[PDB]
Amino acid sequence: GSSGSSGLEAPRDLEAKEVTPRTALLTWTEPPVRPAGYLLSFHTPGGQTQEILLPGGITSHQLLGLFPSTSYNARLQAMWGQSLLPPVSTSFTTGGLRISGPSSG
Repeated sequence: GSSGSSGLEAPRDLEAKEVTPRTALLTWTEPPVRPAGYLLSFHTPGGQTQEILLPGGITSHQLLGLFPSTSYNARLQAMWGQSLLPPVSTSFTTGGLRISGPSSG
């Protein structure tokens, strides 16, 4: 039979949280079968791409080296026995370098 799920599952509920012009946190729901590893790749709309080898065993990753008001496209792909389940691509925009009162009292 054609390539299907075969019981295996993929990550879901992947949404951008705590989005800032300095960093961006991405949370996702890990499957019932912890994958061998995680391959997060975030590229810019018009620039280059950067791959990151995750430790394999988390729900959210803290990205660094972002741009102010720059859209990014992250992807969550887990390594499975001679298989690469379909990852999830999500778009998120960062805020703007604008600080009014950093020292809250």
